[PDB]
Amino acid sequence: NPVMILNELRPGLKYDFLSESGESHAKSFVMSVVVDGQFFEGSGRNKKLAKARAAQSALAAIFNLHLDQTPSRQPIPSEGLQLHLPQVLADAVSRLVLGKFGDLTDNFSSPHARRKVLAGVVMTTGTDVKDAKVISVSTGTKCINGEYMSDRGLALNDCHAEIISRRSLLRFLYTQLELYLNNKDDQKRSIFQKSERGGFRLKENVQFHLYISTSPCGDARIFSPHEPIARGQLRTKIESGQGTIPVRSNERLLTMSCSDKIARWNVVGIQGSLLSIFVEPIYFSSIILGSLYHGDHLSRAMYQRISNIEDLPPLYTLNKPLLSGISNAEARQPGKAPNFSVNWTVGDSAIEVINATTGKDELGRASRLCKHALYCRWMRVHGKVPSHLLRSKITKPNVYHESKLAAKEYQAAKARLFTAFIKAGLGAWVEKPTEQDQFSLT
Amino acid sequence: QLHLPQVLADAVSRLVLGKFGDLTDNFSSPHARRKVLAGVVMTTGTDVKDAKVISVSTGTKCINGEYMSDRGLALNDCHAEIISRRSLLRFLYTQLELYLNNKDDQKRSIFQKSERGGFRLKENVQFHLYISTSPCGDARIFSPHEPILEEPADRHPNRKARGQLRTKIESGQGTIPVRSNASIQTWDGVLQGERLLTMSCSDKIARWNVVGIQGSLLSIFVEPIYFSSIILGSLYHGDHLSRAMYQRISNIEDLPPLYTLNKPLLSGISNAEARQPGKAPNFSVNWTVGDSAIEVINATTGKDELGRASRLCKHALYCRWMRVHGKVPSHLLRSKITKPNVYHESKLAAKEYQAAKARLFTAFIKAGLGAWVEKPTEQDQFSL
RNA sequence: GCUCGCGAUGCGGAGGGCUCUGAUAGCUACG
Ligand SMILES: O=P(O)(O)O[C@H]1[C@H](OP(=O)(O)O)[C@@H](OP(=O)(O)O)[C@H](OP(=O)(O)O)[C@@H](OP(=O)(O)O)[C@H]1OP(=O)(O)O
Ligand SMILES: O=P(O)(O)O[C@H]1[C@H](OP(=O)(O)O)[C@@H](OP(=O)(O)O)[C@H](OP(=O)(O)O)[C@@H](OP(=O)(O)O)[C@H]1OP(=O)(O)O
Ligand SMILES: [Mg+2]
Ligand SMILES: [Zn+2]
Ligand SMILES: [Zn+2]
Repeated sequence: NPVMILNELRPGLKYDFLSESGESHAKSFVMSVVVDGQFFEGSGRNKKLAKARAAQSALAAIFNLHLDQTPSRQPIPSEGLQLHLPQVLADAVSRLVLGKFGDLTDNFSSPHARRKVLAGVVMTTGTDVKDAKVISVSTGTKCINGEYMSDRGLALNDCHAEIISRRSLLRFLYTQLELYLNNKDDQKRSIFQKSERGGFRLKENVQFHLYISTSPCGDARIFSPHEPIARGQLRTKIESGQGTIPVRSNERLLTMSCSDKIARWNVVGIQGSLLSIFVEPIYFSSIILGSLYHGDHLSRAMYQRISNIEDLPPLYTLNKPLLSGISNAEARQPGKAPNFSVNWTVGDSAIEVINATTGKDELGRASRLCKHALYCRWMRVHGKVPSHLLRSKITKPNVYHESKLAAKEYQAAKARLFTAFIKAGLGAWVEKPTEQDQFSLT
Repeated sequence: QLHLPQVLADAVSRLVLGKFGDLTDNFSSPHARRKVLAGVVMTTGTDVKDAKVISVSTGTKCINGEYMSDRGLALNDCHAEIISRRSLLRFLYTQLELYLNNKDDQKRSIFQKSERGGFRLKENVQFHLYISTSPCGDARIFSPHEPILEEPADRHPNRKARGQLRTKIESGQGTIPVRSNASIQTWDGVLQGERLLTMSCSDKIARWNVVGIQGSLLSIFVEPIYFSSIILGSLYHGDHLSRAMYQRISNIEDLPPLYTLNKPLLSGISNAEARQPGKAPNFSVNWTVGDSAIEVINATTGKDELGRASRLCKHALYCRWMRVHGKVPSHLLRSKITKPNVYHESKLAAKEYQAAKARLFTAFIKAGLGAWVEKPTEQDQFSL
């Protein structure tokens, strides 16, 4: 009992009413108090719970961190307890992504603030709390309906929020690249550097953390949250929808589940193939779950299930980031999922709104985040790049797939990841129709 | 005592009611507080002496999707008639073990060896189902009110919507038809917030009228069992009930032998039950003959107030299935198909029941009545 | 006999907010 333990420890300590959003199948409250001179916070869909979590927050931070059920504890990464406590890092990133979402959604009064899933990327450069900035923000829980896949890179295949956040992260990564390889006055203030091995690398101590308001679909969610206490298969998403099915073993096309995709990023990096031709691989340092966190299942699904992996290409590893949930977890909303996806990256004017079921925008235009637009920015970068900084002999490219193919080493990493999955008995990844990349900027 | 069917109905009504009172110390315990009551009653002879209450249950709710057990430990559906059947299953297992103890005890079982394999019921034993009301979906949705003679019967028997399969839906009112033919559920979807679909009680009883009431696991031992009559405490509409129970799928064909489309007696009672004023309780009570006390389960969690699993969850039933499996002569089995000892797979071992269920789903689909909606599979992937 | 669209009056499981009662338990204050 949070309220009871705190008001038995401390004197009579009443509070006041702060926030009131929605009603019925959607409502939200937030409470704050001052205990021993503090300003703690608590969020919940009814008043008694908002304050109760504010109480457990105040207690854990002030006297000693709360002792809870064990599966709700976070596993520290292979390296890094530097970002203060891991749980405090989670609270920080979560509040940051919520705050920027509030900014983009005219402070939650916009109709797009109704979201079933919220995702975000956060960049940090220094252990001090000030040195932290929200890179991108996104929403979405649906996928392109197979009937509307546009082949020439004009449709978004996957608008689950965490996917959209990674794609905005790439949109930010290219911009930092042009910052470095633009007017060289931008080279001092940049996240990039020429690599100590030939090519491009990130500056030391600049990290990225991933936030999802919930556990990613697929393997990291397949568990009973009210019975914490051997299968890790790959799963594919269901037609234009939330929820995943496992793959058969060794008729419409499937998109891989979000747990599977997060694994892939934990092996071959978040930058993808084209970016690999230029930058050294980049790995998320932490994963923050708004809700539905179970340390065991999350760890299984993110990297542990493919610990049978070997033959790590030069500069690749099985990335084992920090896993953690947030202190004040979100709660389940029964009901249908929106048909839209919201994306925003740092430096952007406004949010962008895509219809998740068509992958083209609310008006019918392709996205600032689809294959075609990303290729054009990649071509911009290939133009003004010194011809010797490239990592493979990517000679002036003509087609999206082939340019992707020039990332021989990235592709080696993909090969060994698929090997790890089949050798583990978890099934065979579902590769997209290859023709979905057979276009140029023509 | 040869009787008009109306006396049979009033009798079973009386019986289930009195048993409920006895368990609730004359309806005075707070566990008497119920909106709906169901019961099973067994007969062995036409005389009133030859009638015994097999089980008693109450309830009007189903589980929150956040609380589904990946280890067979939570009850999905506590509508009363669902729960009463599960109590029947517990008595069924007990009677198997009563036969398999020794031949002085096997004389007093309701089972006997079948001349076709496994066990069969002794002749002159039949089961009757009592619901104090109409079962949700097709038998109820169109007129959930006591009809008055002024208003005869259904003025629109041919609307598309008559006879459709329907689901209960998490945090939603009503029983919904199955749209776009169907949309299978997922585990990580329902966790996200996809509302959990559960087939309606009208549908489930239809299903029991084709594949029998024993489920698949029990089919591995027993021949199929059918309710001989269905008795309604209130809200009885003969045309809708008969449509809902069997007639909507009287197109069913090529069923395994000893499977059939069962058309039980349908009847309401002389003095209908009356509405229970109050909030609907969120809890369900269960009892089988031979039980010490009632069990009280929170329907929205499907576990008991302390958090314990039910003597009725998938897991407890699997355990009773294994106990009987041990004592069964490996040649007395009705299916010799072997399966690893996990709940889902074991059920697959019931090839003939599965065939029947396939014919049931096909009958509904070819009738335009929709496609059955199953739960996410991850809830049957458990062992002991 | 029905289907579909738009209305209209109703019928029939979630969330929230405020009051009433009893009880359990932790705390004070007073005589
Ligand atoms: O964010 P996503 O939608 O998951 O995008 C990825 C990405 O495609 P794009 O880069 O064109 O957006 C992958 O390419 P890389 O990032 O590795 O360069 C691609 O995999 P391949 O290019 O290796 O084919 C994969 O598609 P799939 O894994 O199904 O082939 C595809 O995800 P979707 O196809 O699910 O959109
Ligand atoms: O109607 P209920 O009392 O809820 O239980 C039934 C029963 O499941 P269990 O008896 O295994 O608990 C059916 O299984 P059988 O008796 O036929 O073996 C099962 O159907 P399947 O096992 O054929 O999948 C059905 O589940 P479903 O409705 O998904 O087909 C399930 O009912 P609920 O899922 O509604 O709880
Ligand atoms: Mg099923
Ligand atoms: Zn997803
Ligand atoms: Zn029902």
